[PDB]
Amino acid sequence: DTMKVINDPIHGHIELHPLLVRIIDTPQFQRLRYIKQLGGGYYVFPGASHNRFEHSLGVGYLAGCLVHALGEKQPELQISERDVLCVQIAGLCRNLGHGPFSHMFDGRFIPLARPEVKWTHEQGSVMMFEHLINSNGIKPVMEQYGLIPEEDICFIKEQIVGPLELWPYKGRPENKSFLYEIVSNKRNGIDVDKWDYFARDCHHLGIQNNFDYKRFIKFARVCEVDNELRICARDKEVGNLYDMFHTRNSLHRRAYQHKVGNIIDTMITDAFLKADDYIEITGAGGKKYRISTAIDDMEAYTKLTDNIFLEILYSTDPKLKDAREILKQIEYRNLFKYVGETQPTGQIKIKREDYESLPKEVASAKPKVLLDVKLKAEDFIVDVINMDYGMQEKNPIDHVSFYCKTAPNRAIRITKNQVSQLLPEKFAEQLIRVYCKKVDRKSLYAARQYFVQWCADRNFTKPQDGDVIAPLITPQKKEWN
Amino acid sequence: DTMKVINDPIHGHIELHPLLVRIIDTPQFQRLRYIKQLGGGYYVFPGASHNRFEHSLGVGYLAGCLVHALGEKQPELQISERDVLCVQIAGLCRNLGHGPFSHMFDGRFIPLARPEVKWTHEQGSVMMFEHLINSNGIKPVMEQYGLIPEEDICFIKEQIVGPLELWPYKGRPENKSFLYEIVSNKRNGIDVDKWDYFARDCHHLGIQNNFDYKRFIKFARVCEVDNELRICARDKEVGNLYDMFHTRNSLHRRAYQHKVGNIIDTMITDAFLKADDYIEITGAGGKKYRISTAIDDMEAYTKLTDNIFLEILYSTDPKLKDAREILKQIEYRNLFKYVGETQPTGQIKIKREDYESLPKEVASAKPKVLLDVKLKAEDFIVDVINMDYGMQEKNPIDHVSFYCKTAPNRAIRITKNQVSQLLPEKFAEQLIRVYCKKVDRKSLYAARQYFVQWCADRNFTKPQDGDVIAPLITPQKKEWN
Amino acid sequence: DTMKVINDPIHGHIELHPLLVRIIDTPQFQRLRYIKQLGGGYYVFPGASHNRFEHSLGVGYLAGCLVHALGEKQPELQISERDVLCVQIAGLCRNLGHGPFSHMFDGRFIPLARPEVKWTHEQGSVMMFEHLINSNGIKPVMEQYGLIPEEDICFIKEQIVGPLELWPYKGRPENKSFLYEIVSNKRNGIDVDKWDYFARDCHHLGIQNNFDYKRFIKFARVCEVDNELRICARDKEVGNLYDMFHTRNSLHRRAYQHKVGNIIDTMITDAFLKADDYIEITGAGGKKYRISTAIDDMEAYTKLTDNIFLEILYSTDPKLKDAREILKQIEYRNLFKYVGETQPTGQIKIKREDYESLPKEVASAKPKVLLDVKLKAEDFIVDVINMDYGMQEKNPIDHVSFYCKTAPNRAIRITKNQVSQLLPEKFAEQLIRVYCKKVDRKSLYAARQYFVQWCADRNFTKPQDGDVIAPLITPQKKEWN
Amino acid sequence: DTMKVINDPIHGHIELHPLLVRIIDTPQFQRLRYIKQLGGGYYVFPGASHNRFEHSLGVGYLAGCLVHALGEKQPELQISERDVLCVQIAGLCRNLGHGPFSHMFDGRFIPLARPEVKWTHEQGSVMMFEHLINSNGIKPVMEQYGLIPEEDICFIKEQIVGPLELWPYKGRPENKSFLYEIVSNKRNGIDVDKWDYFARDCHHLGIQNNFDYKRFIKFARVCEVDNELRICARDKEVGNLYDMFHTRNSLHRRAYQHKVGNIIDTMITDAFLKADDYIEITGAGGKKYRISTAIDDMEAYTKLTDNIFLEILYSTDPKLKDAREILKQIEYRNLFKYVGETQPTGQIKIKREDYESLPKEVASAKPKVLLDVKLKAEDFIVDVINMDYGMQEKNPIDHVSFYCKTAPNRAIRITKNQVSQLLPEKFAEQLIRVYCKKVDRKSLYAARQYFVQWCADRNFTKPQDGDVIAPLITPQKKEWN
Ligand SMILES: Nc1ncnc2c1ncn2[C@H]1C[C@H](O)[C@@H](COP(=O)(O)OP(=O)(O)OP(=O)(O)O)O1
Ligand SMILES: Nc1ncnc2c1ncn2[C@H]1C[C@H](O)[C@@H](COP(=O)(O)OP(=O)(O)OP(=O)(O)O)O1
Ligand SMILES: Nc1ncnc2c1ncn2[C@H]1C[C@H](O)[C@@H](COP(=O)(O)OP(=O)(O)OP(=O)(O)O)O1
Ligand SMILES: Nc1ncnc2c1ncn2[C@H]1C[C@H](O)[C@@H](COP(=O)(O)OP(=O)(O)OP(=O)(O)O)O1
Ligand SMILES: [Mg+2]
Ligand SMILES: [Mg+2]
Ligand SMILES: [Mg+2]
Ligand SMILES: [Mg+2]
Repeated sequence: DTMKVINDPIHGHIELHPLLVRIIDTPQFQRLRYIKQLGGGYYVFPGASHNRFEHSLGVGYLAGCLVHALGEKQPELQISERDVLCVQIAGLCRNLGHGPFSHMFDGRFIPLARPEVKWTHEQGSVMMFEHLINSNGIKPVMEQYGLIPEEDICFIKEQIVGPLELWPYKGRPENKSFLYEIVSNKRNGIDVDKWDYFARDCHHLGIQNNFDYKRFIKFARVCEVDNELRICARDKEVGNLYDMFHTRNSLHRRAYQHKVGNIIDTMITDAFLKADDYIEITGAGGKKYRISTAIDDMEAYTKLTDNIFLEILYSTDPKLKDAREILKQIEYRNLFKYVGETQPTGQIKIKREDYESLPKEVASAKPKVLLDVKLKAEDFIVDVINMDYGMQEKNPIDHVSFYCKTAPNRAIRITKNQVSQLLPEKFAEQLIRVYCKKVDRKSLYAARQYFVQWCADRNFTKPQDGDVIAPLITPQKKEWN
Repeated sequence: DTMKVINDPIHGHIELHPLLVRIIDTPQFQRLRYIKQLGGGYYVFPGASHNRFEHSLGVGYLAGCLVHALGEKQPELQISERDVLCVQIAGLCRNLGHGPFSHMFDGRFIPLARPEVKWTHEQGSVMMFEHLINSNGIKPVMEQYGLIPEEDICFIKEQIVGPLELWPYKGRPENKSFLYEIVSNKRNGIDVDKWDYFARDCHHLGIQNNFDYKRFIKFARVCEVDNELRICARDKEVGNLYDMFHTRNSLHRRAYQHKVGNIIDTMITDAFLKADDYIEITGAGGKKYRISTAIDDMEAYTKLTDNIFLEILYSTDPKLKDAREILKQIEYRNLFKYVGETQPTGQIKIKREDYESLPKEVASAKPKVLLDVKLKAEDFIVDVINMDYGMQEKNPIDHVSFYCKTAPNRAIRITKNQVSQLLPEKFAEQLIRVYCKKVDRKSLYAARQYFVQWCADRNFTKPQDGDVIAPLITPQKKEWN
Repeated sequence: DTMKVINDPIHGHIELHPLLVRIIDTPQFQRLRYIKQLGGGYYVFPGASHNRFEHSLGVGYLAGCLVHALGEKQPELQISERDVLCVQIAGLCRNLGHGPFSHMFDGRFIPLARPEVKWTHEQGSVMMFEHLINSNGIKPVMEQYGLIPEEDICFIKEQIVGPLELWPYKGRPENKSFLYEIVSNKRNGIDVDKWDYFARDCHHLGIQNNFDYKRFIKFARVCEVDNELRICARDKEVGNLYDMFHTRNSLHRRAYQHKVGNIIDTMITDAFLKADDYIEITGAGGKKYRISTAIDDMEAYTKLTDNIFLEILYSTDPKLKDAREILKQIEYRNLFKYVGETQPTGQIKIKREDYESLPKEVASAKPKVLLDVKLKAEDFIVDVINMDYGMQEKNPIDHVSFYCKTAPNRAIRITKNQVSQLLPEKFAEQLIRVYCKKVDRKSLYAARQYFVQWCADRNFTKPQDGDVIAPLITPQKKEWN
Repeated sequence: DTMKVINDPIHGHIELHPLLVRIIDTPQFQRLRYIKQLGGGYYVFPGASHNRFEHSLGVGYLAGCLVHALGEKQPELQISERDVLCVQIAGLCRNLGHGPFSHMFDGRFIPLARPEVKWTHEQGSVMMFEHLINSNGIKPVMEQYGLIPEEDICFIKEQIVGPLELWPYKGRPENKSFLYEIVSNKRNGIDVDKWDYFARDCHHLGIQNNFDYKRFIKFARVCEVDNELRICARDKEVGNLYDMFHTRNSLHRRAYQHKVGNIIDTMITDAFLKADDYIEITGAGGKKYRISTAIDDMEAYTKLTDNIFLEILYSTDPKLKDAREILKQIEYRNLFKYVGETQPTGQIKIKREDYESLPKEVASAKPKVLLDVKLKAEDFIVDVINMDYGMQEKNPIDHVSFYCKTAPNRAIRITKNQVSQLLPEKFAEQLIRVYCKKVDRKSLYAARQYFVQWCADRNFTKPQDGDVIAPLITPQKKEWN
């Protein structure tokens, strides 16, 4: 009937139009209350107990903020209330597709359990959105508030995942192009989703966010770039933009890719793999689904949350023992041991199809050290992490358009060399982490010897503690000394 | 085994002694990750996703800080490393006894499901602590780090629950009396648990804390009080102490007793009550327990967490339908409708044995106004809330000892009239919230009529919106104008 | 001449219309950079380095926020861009009249240097506003942006000071009465000026503000209260409002009325008094003024800031010696010693005319103890402090209009007992601080004896440290023991 | 003479040993209350009202924190209470040398006024410190607390300015080498002074700090390196350390070197030059000094603060006409107009001896464009800014020693390529800002043509707005297209 205000620790009092309220008060949306934003990160950062629900509320709020700001500052854009509401709904709903422990599910679990499939949290979000609309009678409420369900549901979906397939969009015409740069910016990655998680994740982790989104919004404009309307930033702000991405990198280095967080996500993925044949999830029309197939039926996926973890933990079934055990070793803090980190040298790169051959390589290394144990390939875990500014090797700032103070409607480009000599020369790199499943003293020592020798063989960078953990090995490599 | 550092958003970097680490990494302790601090409050304040785990870490840390401060400022107290460790353990382990959704369980569920039982989260914390120790072989680790298990375990439990059985404590003699004022203050309720939940709940709820625990600790001393050594505060701080309780009251007014938060706790409690016969929880041996009898076997209670919500939510069994449905309504935001709040006048209390009878009274009122429907007692929920300063009718500051700059070893008392004329004249009051389970507009109108007629009948305070919700009744009461 | 944006630590990025900018970039306004918000409080709280300038920007910002909110919510109020700019301007300029060290000047120095006159900071702000406008050619700029300066300048001045003197305002008609409730609220004291200083002062003091003005703004409406259009709060906000004033009180108890801060403001006031004959302030036509007479000429007052403090401190003129030495003592932290605090009892009220006679009364005590040295009226400082909720003995909440969810246009009233029984009985009280200019040990012992006896004879409250600093005098009362 | 507690918004309740209080409560130290930390920054960031005084308290506090942490974790270092006091004093007093508006004085004014001398705020701090010591009789107090003034005064000065000229320090022997890395780190610039200004400047500016000093402290140790005990950081903190210097750089980009802030500092500097002949500051033996010579007499320097600005602004002296006017043009916000920024390309670098020639080069540029007027050399201001990681062209992390989990007492080194490929390739650069003193539109258009052309001739980087403010010049340069 009427609008609701919600108090958020990050954004303060957020105003929710009744349509948005109808959307969030559904099993499909409330589901996000039971999915950790950072998953295994909670087991390293105890403040990171926040869930995808609150983050979703924040994203919808900020999307509303940005579209409103653009509207008030440039009434010649013809932004309407329909537009604002659709942008807000896309903002609210672009996290609907995340599975248990967030990045754990689409990052590790699904690629292993369903490698024949190409699955993304985006597509999950489109499917869940469809299922929410259809299961909850949302369309007549949309029509009741001035929306046109065909066009606008199309628009929302396109905001979430991109062209559902010349102007490639059917949800909105060319003159409203800029609207697709708010929720998920596929042009340069600068969107309100990032802003919310910067602020929220920082608030919960105990790290401080250094990026000011309100300032960005206040300096944002729509300008014409190559016969298309885009969101441009003031020239002055280029530095801030670089810093924004630097911040993202920082957050990944400190929190999101923390080695123990990662190994915990790994162990949970392993347990889920071992439980997949024995856990059942009741989907549409009584049908039974498993963890790995819940994504085929949205009624089932609706009921796939962090809960499973606990179901495996509290299970009495013998067939779940293995699974139940791995989780139990997480509770006792008996985790796989971190052996080290290294990087490839030069423009050398490691391709994904080769990842699987890596633990065999490590165990196949021959350190000239006397060892009482010999470890095998399956005693090693090798996590390959690609760190980049969101556009592979590309500088995302090269894909931002700027406007100057004398001519607010004339878009310009700014090159890196126009800003600072202290900026990165590369915008992508790989980090290689090696762990050992054997956790006792001797096994760990051996694992370090194998690891450093393997780094030396592949001409990788010298591990930071190399001289300490493998003093009989590091002198061999002239390039290291 | 060496110490570990944990980054907490509230307290920053927290140092954990290896014995504490050993205690934390148990299923009995890690269980607290799956119990929300404010339970139903999360469904009103989406920032409040925090659990009992992180709060527990905070309490342990704060206990450590206070004891260390006391020790270093006053070396004559013979505070030992053993003492510091035991106080830290007490702080860490005093939330182990909480149930699903915390307050909902000891405050609402257990009293209704087992009226004869006398359950407290303190007792549960003691039992769960015993269970942790004996299940994880902590005793030898304790003696490895210099504790004597038989005395120090007693000390810890006494810190949590009070005297198990003229000096009543067996863990420490009178000259260490002050040590029992740190983790759970039975004398005046000024303890580190409060400080942690003020800061933490405020950080998560998005409402802000005005109390400064660090200042308090800075000015904390131990002084002789009536044969005992007791923690005393600098005189100047008296105003800050009253304010502390004020803050507590405030936090209860805005968040913990939010009418809607409370009604959701109520709906969940009702759902658990209707699910109690059908949810089985395996304990020691394989003996099955219920949600309501889990508190009799710690191996089962270890597995009793917020998960039971989702269990009930995800169930399919017809026997669970009623319990499932309720939860589902919560998801759809079909909550019982708030009719209004009122208070009794004079020295007139609603005893507790009188609670159940209240809904009958509301339905028995005669509002001489045409009604589309008649309402019965089962259509009403009457929630009676006791707001106080933690010592019933008493003023806890009267039970605080102070010291002065000129003679910092002399305990004194400070009265209310010595502080301010603007303090509360009373320290305990009752709030009466009335809800109607019937949600339609007719039923709700009627419910407002019954409610205001009821308030008039027993000379309760006029509902704030009385003249607007029931204009045909309020004029019958001349003291309401 | 475009909009400017200023980054504020409290409110983030504030937008400033070119008219506001033009007003701000004048010496009359920039003057505020050189006056401390809390004056001598900076000498107790090193974080309180903030000046009236930033506070002013904040007040203007918040005034804009509130008008914009009201207008966007209720378009039928006919709030014009003109109204918005005028409210903003009044927000910006209502601190123009503050003197050196703010409160020190109008509340201590001026009433002692010019006892004949009634000077307030409001009046100073209207005169300074007039001077700013007239000396900077603002009127045609006001006209350039659609203002009509006769009635609009009248309106701004009225917002600052009240009716210039049935509807007494000439700037805006009765139907816009609510506009007068934003910058300086004469009805209940709830205005945006308070909100800014709560947040700003807390930010700098190292104390946290627990009041949420954004929430209040979000719940504010305009309703008809006795043929008058007035700002009204949502009913359930009532608690927060009590808390608002509570916070004000605590802020005064913890910082603004800090005893050492007050004694430092007293010593500075004294030094200014001893320098008043010798300092020359140049005004219009080259006429010279003193510190106490600069208020008579806005050109001179424009150059009357905290600068004076240093001019005295750095001076070599022997005429200034006395003054100078006082300040030097402050630098050496040789302050008058704090003797103690006490309050009147029953229905006793310390009248202002009596304030002068109190040092004699104290010195005219007769304790009956050993005494080395006798003290005189000269040696004593008696500071009487009036602590209230902004309306003397009245409850400001009784002068707030509320509205209920069910009928947002229908304004109602709410009594204290409709809220809580833990709220204050009285809403005004007096505090009595005694200091001694003789700082040695024997003299201080003396002063303490004198003081306690004086509390006994005038039936005052026993000072908190009574039993320790004067154990030979406390048993003589009765109601103290 | 007891210990004091000060509430600081950044660090909370800081405690101060009475010797520290003795040093603090002097005109020499208290003088810092009247010198703004960021100077002209206040005129761009209104939150930046904070002074050198509170910063100094912060630095002393942090210095004590770090030396205490090291001592507590590593007893074998034999850190004495006396060491702690000396480090706290050095931390407290290392800002004594600062002049009016801080950086404005030592970075701009003195270089222009006194080109024949080499002045630094460090040298000034040592001088001011000696003056403080001698003027306030602190040597006997130092002795009262177990300090040995001959050794310890030298030690403190050495911490402030370096060796007063194998082991070149007289204050402490090699085995206390680490003690010189706390207050002013000449080895790599990682010190507690930076930490405090990071946190404090961020708190006041309204931009957020992402560096965690507490974390660094928790992970710091002392290890042997090249025959001396130095402060080593844990290996895994290397990223954080790089980020520390990024933060610093960022703070300079956004705030400290804000183009308007810098131009305001430049105008104030010019005013001071034009006022230097006429302002008198009386020092020792009533001897008068100029602003430019006050550094030659500590008694005079003690009275050289921000006050001078006001002294110039409030003057009536005809001789101070030209100075006063300039400051007045600051108040009316008639500042020099920012023409633009550029950088040198490649290895090319501008030596300071050439700075004065830069305005000439710009006016002597020949843009092939129509100019309505013609600008000369003195119509241009050219500001050259060196941005570095504090060690000119060197990577400071290459001068950081690290330690590993597995061998805490073994010091190691970590190279840039062992950390990341996304780090800076360069560690110093130059920014060149150009402003125009003539503010009219024609002059300014011309100034842009001149500036851009100058950039082209010098092979400088293209100004970010080049294609807009100078459409005719920019497409003539090949290196830009
Ligand atoms: N006193 C408070 N201070 C700050 N936040 C609050 C306070 N009370 C409630 N909140 C939060 C909780 C919610 O997230 C959000 C809105 O709740 P609330 O204002 O109480 O609406 P409501 O639905 O409970 O009442 P109603 O339906 O009668 O308007 O604000
Ligand atoms: N860069 C960071 N900044 C702030 N907090 C961090 C950072 N990295 C990790 N944390 C947090 C997460 C943990 O709660 C706590 C400890 O993490 P960490 O220092 O990495 O210990 P660790 O156990 O992973 O490594 P190790 O065993 O080698 O000491 O600090
Ligand atoms: N990177 C930044 N982050 C946060 N605040 C900033 C930043 N840069 C400047 N500010 C602040 C300082 C001012 O208070 C306010 C406006 O400064 P700024 O955006 O630089 O406008 P400006 O007047 O200096 O340039 P212009 O006239 O070209 O717009 O924002
Ligand atoms: N209630 C308060 N809350 C927070 N900070 C406070 C409060 N009162 C004072 N402060 C601050 C101001 C000072 O910087 C610091 C110390 O003040 P305070 O404790 O009152 O010492 P004091 O010197 O005035 O009294 P005393 O000498 O009797 O101990 O704490
Ligand atoms: Mg408690
Ligand atoms: Mg501007
Ligand atoms: Mg006021
Ligand atoms: Mg330095």
